[PDB]
Amino acid sequence: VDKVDYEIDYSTAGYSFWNEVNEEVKETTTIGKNDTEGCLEIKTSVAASQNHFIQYHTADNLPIEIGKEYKLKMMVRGSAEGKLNFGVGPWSGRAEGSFSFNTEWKEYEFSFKAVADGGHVMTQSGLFVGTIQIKYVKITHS
Ligand SMILES: O[C@@H]1[C@@H](O)[C@H](O[C@@H]2CO[C@@H](O[C@@H]3CO[C@@H](O)[C@H](O)[C@H]3O)[C@H](O)[C@H]2O)OC[C@H]1O
Repeated sequence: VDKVDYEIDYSTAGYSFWNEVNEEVKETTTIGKNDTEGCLEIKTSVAASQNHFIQYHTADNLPIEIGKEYKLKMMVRGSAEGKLNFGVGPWSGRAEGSFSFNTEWKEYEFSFKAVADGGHVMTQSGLFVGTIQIKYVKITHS
């Protein structure tokens, strides 16, 4: 069993986490809740010049300890095929990876050793044009 250390479930939760849309793409980007689908939604009509120019925490206050093994689980879809970059950890340093999403609601998992104590799920998608939807984020261990 993947025992759940942490969950944020956007099926019901609102969104209050840190996010930063670079001024380059401020007019054409939105980050917030879609209360009909029941998900976090990141919508873009213009690609940014850098992927980190649309960056947002999808989870925070994580109960992770340096050197322990976990999984990050995220349920994601998009309006077209694309890539979500992430890191799990504090601002000093993270365990990094990416998910390649499609138009179906699917769960993605990333196994990692924590590189630090605590932190957040930094998520970046500035190069993606369209709609990204995120249903939940979990941290688990075996
Ligand atoms: O991918 C990298 C980006 O994530 C990075 O963005 C900056 C990251 O630091 C942010 O500032 C933090 C704000 O919260 C405080 O508590 C922290 O101490 C600050 O460091 C800043 O707002 C982001 O622009 O830019 C570099 C990219 O490689």
